[PDB]
Amino acid sequence: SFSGYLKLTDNVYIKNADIVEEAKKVKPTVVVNAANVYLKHGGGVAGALNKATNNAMQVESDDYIATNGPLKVGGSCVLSGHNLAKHCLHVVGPNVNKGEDIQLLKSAYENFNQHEVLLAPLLSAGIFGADPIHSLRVCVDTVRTNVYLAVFDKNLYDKLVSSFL
Ligand SMILES: COc1ccc2sc(N)nc2c1
Repeated sequence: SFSGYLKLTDNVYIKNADIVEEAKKVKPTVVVNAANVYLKHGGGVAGALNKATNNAMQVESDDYIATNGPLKVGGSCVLSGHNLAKHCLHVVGPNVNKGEDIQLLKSAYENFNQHEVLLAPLLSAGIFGADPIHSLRVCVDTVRTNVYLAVFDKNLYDKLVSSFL
């Protein structure tokens, strides 16, 4: 199963890891993508997960958007996990660099509660512009299922662990 994680709470675990390398190693039931409403996996976690699937995630996502239209900010959809996981849960956290309501981060994390165990990044962190310390706090206060958080940046990982209440 998941190895090398630091236990933060009863159900939240954290590791300094590349979520792509982590997914290829574990091949979890669910890997969470830090998606946008259009499922355009250009950069950040989305660009990295999509590149690991040789663009199969983007091809599948474009067909999903053509049929269903865009997701809502705070919403999600379950698609294939390709070579990384059984499924990919594409979750849209608010992008504060696009003026989206940070209050939607709790709604975004509520999507994780539909899955018993997930490999995930911190929602709205990185290129989404939110404070990762706040994202971790919303994660532990919202997610009740088993969430294994992969934090790419060692210095951010240390700051998250050392400041965790
Ligand atoms: C390989 O690129 C990336 C980019 C962002 C993230 S967040 C995370 N935990 N792992 C990654 C890996």
